[PDB]
Amino acid sequence: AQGTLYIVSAPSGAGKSSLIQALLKTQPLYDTQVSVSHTTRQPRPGEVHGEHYFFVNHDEFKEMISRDAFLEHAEVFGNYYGTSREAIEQVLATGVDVFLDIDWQGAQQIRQKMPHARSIFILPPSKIELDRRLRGRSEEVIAKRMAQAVAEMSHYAEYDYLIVNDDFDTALTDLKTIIRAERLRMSRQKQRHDALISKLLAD
Amino acid sequence: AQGTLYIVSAPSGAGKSSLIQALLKTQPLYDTQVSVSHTTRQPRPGEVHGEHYFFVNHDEFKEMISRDAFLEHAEVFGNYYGTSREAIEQVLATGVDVFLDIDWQGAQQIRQKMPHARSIFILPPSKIELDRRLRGRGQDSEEVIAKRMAQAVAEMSHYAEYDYLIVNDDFDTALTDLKTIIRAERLRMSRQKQRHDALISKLLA
Amino acid sequence: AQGTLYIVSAPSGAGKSSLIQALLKTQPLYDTQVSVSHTTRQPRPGEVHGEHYFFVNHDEFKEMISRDAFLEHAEVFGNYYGTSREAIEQVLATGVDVFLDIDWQGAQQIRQKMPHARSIFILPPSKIELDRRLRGRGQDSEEVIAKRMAQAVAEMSHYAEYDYLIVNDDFDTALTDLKTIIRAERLRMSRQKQRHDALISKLL
Amino acid sequence: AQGTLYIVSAPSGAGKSSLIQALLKTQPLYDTQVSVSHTTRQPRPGEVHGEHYFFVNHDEFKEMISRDAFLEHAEVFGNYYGTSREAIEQVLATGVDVFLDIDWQGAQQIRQKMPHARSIFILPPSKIELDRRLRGRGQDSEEVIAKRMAQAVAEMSHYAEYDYLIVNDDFDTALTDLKTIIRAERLRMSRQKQRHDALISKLLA
Amino acid sequence: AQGTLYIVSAPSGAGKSSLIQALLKTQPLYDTQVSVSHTTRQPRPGEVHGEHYFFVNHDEFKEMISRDAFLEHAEVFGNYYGTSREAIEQVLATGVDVFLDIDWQGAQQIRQKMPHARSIFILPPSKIELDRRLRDSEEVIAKRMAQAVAEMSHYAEYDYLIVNDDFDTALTDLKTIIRAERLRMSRQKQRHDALISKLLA
Amino acid sequence: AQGTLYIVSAPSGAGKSSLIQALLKTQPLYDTQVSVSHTTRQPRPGEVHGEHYFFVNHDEFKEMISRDAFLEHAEVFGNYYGTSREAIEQVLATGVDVFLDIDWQGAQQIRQKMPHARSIFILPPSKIELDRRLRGRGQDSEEVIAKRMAQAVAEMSHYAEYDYLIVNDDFDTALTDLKTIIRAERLRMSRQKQRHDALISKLLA
Ligand SMILES: Nc1nc2c(ncn2CO[C@@H](CO)COP(=O)(O)O)c(=O)[nH]1
Ligand SMILES: Nc1nc2c(ncn2CO[C@@H](CO)COP(=O)(O)O)c(=O)[nH]1
Ligand SMILES: Nc1nc2c(ncn2CO[C@@H](CO)COP(=O)(O)O)c(=O)[nH]1
Ligand SMILES: Nc1nc2c(ncn2CO[C@@H](CO)COP(=O)(O)O)c(=O)[nH]1
Repeated sequence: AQGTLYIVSAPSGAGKSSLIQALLKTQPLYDTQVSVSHTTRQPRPGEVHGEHYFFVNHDEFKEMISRDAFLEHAEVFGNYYGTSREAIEQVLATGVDVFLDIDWQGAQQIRQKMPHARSIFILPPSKIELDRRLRGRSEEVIAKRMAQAVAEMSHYAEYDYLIVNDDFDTALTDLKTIIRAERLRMSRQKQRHDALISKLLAD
Repeated sequence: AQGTLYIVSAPSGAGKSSLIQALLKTQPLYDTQVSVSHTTRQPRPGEVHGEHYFFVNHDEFKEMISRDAFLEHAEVFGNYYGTSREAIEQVLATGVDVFLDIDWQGAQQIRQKMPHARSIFILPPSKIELDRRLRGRGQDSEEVIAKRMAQAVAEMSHYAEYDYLIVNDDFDTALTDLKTIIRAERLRMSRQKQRHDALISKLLA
Repeated sequence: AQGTLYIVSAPSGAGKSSLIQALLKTQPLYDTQVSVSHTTRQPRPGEVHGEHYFFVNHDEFKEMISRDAFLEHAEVFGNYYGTSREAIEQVLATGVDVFLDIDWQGAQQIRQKMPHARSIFILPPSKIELDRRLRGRGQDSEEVIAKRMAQAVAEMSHYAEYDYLIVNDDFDTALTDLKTIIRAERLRMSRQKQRHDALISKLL
Repeated sequence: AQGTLYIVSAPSGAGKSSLIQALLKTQPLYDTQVSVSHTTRQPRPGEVHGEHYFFVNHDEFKEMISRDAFLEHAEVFGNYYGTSREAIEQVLATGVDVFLDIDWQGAQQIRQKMPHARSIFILPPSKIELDRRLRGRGQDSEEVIAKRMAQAVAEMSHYAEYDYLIVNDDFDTALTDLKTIIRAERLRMSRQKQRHDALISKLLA
Repeated sequence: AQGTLYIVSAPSGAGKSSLIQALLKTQPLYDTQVSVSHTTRQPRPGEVHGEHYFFVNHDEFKEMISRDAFLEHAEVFGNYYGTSREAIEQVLATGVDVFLDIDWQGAQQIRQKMPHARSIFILPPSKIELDRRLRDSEEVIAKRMAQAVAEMSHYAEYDYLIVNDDFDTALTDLKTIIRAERLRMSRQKQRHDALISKLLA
Repeated sequence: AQGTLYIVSAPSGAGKSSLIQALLKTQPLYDTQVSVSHTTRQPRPGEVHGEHYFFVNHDEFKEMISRDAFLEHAEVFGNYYGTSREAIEQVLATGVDVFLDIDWQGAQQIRQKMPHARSIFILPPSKIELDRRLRGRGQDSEEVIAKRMAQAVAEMSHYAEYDYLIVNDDFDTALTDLKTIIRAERLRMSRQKQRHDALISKLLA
């Protein structure tokens, strides 16, 4: 029962991170999972293969790049990161919804190799708030992060849904809503309620 | 800017009626509205022009039929009933969402003249429940029931023609599913881009 | 299948009235309805036969008393009020839940004639609040209040006779407790076995 | 001065597990706690006596069987498992509600030595969904599945023996149904009469 | 035995009207009522003295104006409308919360004589939305929009500010302000007198 | 942006602990955080400086006491514990709301150096329930209970000193009351005027 793939993107300081987290805490694994990426970097203390990432050796990662195994990948200051098309494809095949957290670039790539995916973009409520959230806990470092954020936000129009994260809860509800709504699509419902519809039409 | 048009259909005994009602009680007029039909029949005690129907004289109704003013119409045992395409189009123009309650036939026609509209189909949770709900107050000839049940099955055959399917098992849950479809659509990019024009402007500098 | 009959009682000033009202505004007629009583009094402006009451003439009401047609009845300062047993029985038969608002006396009678009914009692959160609520618009003689307060204490004495007890401190919470009692009962095996006949069949 | 004991059972693939978990995350320990069984098997890495199980030696377990100390017990491929009538009686004695996750067999035993317990049965929404959930991660032999599916159908046969039936279609709704059953029971007269002793006193005076 | 008085103001097109309505539909009369105004106009079919309005004769209404009995009043195309200072004062005395819908001017006046008033200001989510909701001749609109901006200038004078983006959320914010106030110590100390007594004994 | 400081106090057995916990699980860090105290005691296994406490040496702690660096402090059987005026002040400066769990004494001190802070007091629903909750697992000498119950009554005497009073009858409702107090405060004009600077600007131009 082909599940849906959600590409979620947002400039640092909108909650993209937290929201997806919160969403999964109220969703059974047979309903919603998060996408798991492949990486060549050493797992940190506490991490675990299969959950956080799919830790593979540098050569394995390359063997894959060659055979077009990744839906998207990129080398980030040292190591490689990638979204195995077979990994996300397998789970979606079991009727599970998958959430993929990526930047606008990877978004475009995935959205290209997979037109059925839905994409959600989260935005901060105002520039002051974006600023405040970014400053988190040098005026020079901030100015850079703020700029990187504006860059990211430029691609907002490329997405399917737009969530403005003013108040966290409301935002988490908007997210939950997008999911639920999609699950109410005819293709999906026709599948889920096969038995019921059969009975109803048959005398 | 442009609001969405929702075509809602369901066999008698699924709540199509009640659900739309309940939905509007929690929605301001600048957000959501039920469509209002044009009729030639005399208003009953308590009704009011503009709310329940658009009461017009037999000739006015005909003048409209001619100028293709109706999105759909039909003569039911005596009088004429119609959904003015103007009356809708205009309100969609003010950014309001419009709910149109119609049978599968009219659904197809509208879905034809306005291929932007979204359509929702409501279904009963089981045959026993559909039956129970249909039997209503519980005082009808086994003969009348058998007919209504048949008319319902006919209606349900077209379920696959719709965009969304809601299974009305528990009323509340169903009213939430409905509310959800609406809210979700309002989160579409085209819509959000419009609503938050000012914000996005500021953000991009 | 067979719906449940809820006998709801409470001393004036706990919200028994409002709560049942609020409950029905969020419930379709094929799941929960309120019980409609018979009365001989003239309908007031706005009322309507079939919804608020079953307005019958003084003689019709008596013809019924004789044939043990009422589940309970009583003559209140002038007119007669009654709960047609044929009426509540026909409705429960369609799987609808019926709410009957009555005093402790009528409660006992119905609970007698229909041991399958569930009963809920609503109480005020404190004596001060009961008092406050009773004083209503704050325009009554200290004498009238003292009487109403007494009538209330009388009523509350029978609380232990009921199945569920709801303490109406905050309205919403109370309306949720009510809703909860209903929903829970609907989750009983007998009920669920019926509702999901088809599903269980397929599963086994 | 008296809590309720909830026997919860369900075929693998309905969420019985998850639901009880979720329920406890929103319930203080003086309100709701889980049951703790007695077992003779060696504790696994990470387990701890008093929380997961009450690890006792093979002879201790037998000494109890004799003195009718268990509400129910059974020997499962090697070791003994049991629900101490007293261990529970203690907690229940502090006004805490206890949730006992067991199979239909154990259910019958407990339901026998404590006919004051309430029982809840959780069911999957359809056979396709039960199947889908059972297939889990999706990496098993069509042979293993066919077995687990059969074990599930067996389990579901005893559904009618229970007090409440929850159909786990949508997780949240199910978790609410569960929460509801609890809350409702807590509204019973015997319970409320206790909790609001002081208030009722004042009111009748 | 003391309720709060809520002064609610907002520029036309924020929902001030609808929100207060919606609030009362989920609130019992012994908790939160709305202010009943005095009027000289004839009651319409279905209305009733005491509930919708306080129907008084033209002279009675004047007798009051003179003795500064009204908190505010105005003559609208024919009749007089007023909010009796004594009518509110009586209901707050029964522990009921009262909602007063008024313009910024009347707000200032009430905010000056009456002990215990909280004020809430509702605002539209954006200018486009305010415009959309307001929308007639381009001439009439331009006027209503201007009257709105005037009104909004006094937002800072209020205690709470609600931004009505999505109706529901707004109705929740409103409900929240109320509930929160009811959790104030003075209030709670009263409501739970009996409980606290028992606890400390 | 300037955040609010919440002083939360309650007699043992009202849930003060649990409630604050539950509150933070549904609140992002850029909105709500908990207060980190300074202490002179040795960190236990698993603890970490910056998260659980601010572990400082006995002399450092004294150097602070002198310069009125603490909002409140007290020496508990051996070591010193304190709430740094600057630790809180810093975060509050980033627009985050801070929750401080303390006894009535420390409450008074903080409320005195920061008269802007809001204070919330949680109470048990009745004496029986307070008792029941205090008795905990139910394994304490009638002597130990009588003491804890007395310490609780002492604590509750200062309830009137607080801003908000929450009666923890049912956990959920209580957690909602708490959440409500927070939300409401965030709707204060000073706060809203800040958060919606941009919007108000546009609206008035
Ligand atoms: N292109 C691409 N980049 C990724 C992917 N996953 C993570 N990244 C980005 O790389 C790092 C952040 O720069 C990942 O974060 P970290 O190093 O904290 O685990 C991925 O799947 N594809
Ligand atoms: N085909 C068609 N039937 C309608 C329309 N409106 C109403 N009907 C069906 O007619 C019945 C209403 O359910 C007649 O109206 P009433 O029940 O108010 O007398 C319409 O717009 N098109
Ligand atoms: N026993 C009994 N008393 C009723 C019934 N209905 C109303 N009463 C009692 O009288 C009143 C409530 O005390 C209702 O009359 P009213 O609401 O018209 O004032 C009823 O159905 N049975
Ligand atoms: N009769 C009985 N069986 C139990 C009890 N607890 C567990 N079982 C059965 O144990 C098997 C699971 O069905 C093995 O447990 P697990 O593999 O989850 O550790 C108990 O308390 N009583």
